[PDB]
Amino acid sequence: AVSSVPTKLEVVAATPTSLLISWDAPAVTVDLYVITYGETGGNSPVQEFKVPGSKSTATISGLKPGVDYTITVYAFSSYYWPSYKGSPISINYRT
Amino acid sequence: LSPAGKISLQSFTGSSLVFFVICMFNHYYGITNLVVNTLIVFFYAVNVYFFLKFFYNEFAFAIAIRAAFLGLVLVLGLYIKLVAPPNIQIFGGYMSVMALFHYSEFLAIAIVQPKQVSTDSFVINHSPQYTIAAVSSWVEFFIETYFFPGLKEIHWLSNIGLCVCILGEVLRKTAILTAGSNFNHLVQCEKSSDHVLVTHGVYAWFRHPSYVGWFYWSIGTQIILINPLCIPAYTLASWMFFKERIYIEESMLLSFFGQQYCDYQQQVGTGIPFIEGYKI
Ligand SMILES: Nc1ncnc2c1ncn2[C@@H]1O[C@H](CSCC[C@H](N)C(=O)O)[C@@H](O)[C@H]1O
Ligand SMILES: CCCCCCCC/C=C\CCCCCCCCOC(=O)[C@H](O)CO
Ligand SMILES: CCCCCCCCCCC
Ligand SMILES: CCCCCCCCCCC
Ligand SMILES: CCCCCCCCCCC
Ligand SMILES: CCCCCCCCCC
Ligand SMILES: CCCCCCCCCC
Repeated sequence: AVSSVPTKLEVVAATPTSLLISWDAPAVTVDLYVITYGETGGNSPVQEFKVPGSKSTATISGLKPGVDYTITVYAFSSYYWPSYKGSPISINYRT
Repeated sequence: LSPAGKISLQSFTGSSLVFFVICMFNHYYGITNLVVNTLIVFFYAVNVYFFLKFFYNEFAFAIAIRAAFLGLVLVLGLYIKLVAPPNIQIFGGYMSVMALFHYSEFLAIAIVQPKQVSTDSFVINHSPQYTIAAVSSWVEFFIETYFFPGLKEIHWLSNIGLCVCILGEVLRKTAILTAGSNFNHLVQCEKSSDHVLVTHGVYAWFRHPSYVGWFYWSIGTQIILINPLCIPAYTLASWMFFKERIYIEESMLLSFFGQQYCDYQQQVGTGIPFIEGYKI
């Protein structure tokens, strides 16, 4: 994981209503992540939750079957000085 | 204290004592040439690197060599402050302030939180943009000291920078001691089963006293240097980083302690001007 931001974001395992996502943690120390997921081009604002900076996976539930989704991972780290929020990585996946 | 804490303390003071003797010798014998002093220090810097690698394993050496390096910078800073031309003496005090900040930061964590003490506890970046900012303050000083030596000879201004740095340092370390194991160099998004809310001591003055101390300390370093370009740049960069950091940090604190932190936000401010936190 040579990069300074999260990479290799991917759905590992999926069910019609839930996802198991994973990404390569950057080479830098991360305090926490913010995961966002929403219906690609939906009217509702996306959802959000936090995962510790020591983990590289997460689970998302309550999804509609057969819908396009966009997921985004935000890493928070002092490496991003003078910013604390890092550059995002996004993927798309249909349930 | 903790084993890793004792390693850093032995190496820091031992290295400080070694080069204190070297500089004392070089001063009393009129050894003045900058490159001769450089090579004498470099010669013994190699010796401490290899004596430490022999007496320590990988984990301990990584801690010991950084502590020894910071002791090197401390003594060299005081050495420069005392003997260098008035055009340059300012930079010596800046070097020493920097070395004490990073080492005492490690020692504070070792005292307060021995479980997760690492080379990261020296809080050294090791971030391209941050490193550029640091180097850019070195080039400004020496370019400005070459063209405008009188600028760096205004010692009373630089000593004001010394004062805020000492004050910011005292504020910072007191906060770490007051927070105990509730302090962490890394913002926490999950509540530990032992994490409690701290509202006493300096936490009764400010909600983020360690960031207040860090904020003014960082500005102080550039007042020491009398760098008219870096002072505002450091102030703004420092300010926006703690605004972002505090904002996310207090959102996690509200989920940790709920109304207890909400009441704490109404009674105490953040401590940095124009930063409100996760609140209207
Ligand atoms: N008032 C408080 N009481 C207990 N823990 C706090 C706290 N304020 C922040 N923290 C925790 O301390 C960690 C960062 S250390 C910095 C602490 C504080 N922001 C200060 O500047 O003094 C974070 O994980 C956060 O959850
Ligand atoms: C050497 C580096 C600088 C060190 C700075 C030392 C810190 C100085 C600041 C505060 C000291 C607090 C002592 C008084 C507490 C009284 C609180 C409550 O006060 C009261 O309620 C009484 O009525 C006051 O009289
Ligand atoms: C010169 C600073 C030495 C600091 C030693 C602190 C030891 C703390 C022990 C806590 C039981
Ligand atoms: C703490 C470092 C001491 C280096 C020797 C400086 C001696 C110069 C004294 C001039 C007043
Ligand atoms: C006098 C030389 C100017 C180069 C230094 C500019 C400092 C700007 C600060 C940007 C981090
Ligand atoms: C060749 C023209 C040299 C002019 C020197 C001006 C120095 C400004 C330093 C910022
Ligand atoms: C350095 C203390 C100056 C007061 C700033 C407090 C701002 C807190 C607003 C929440």
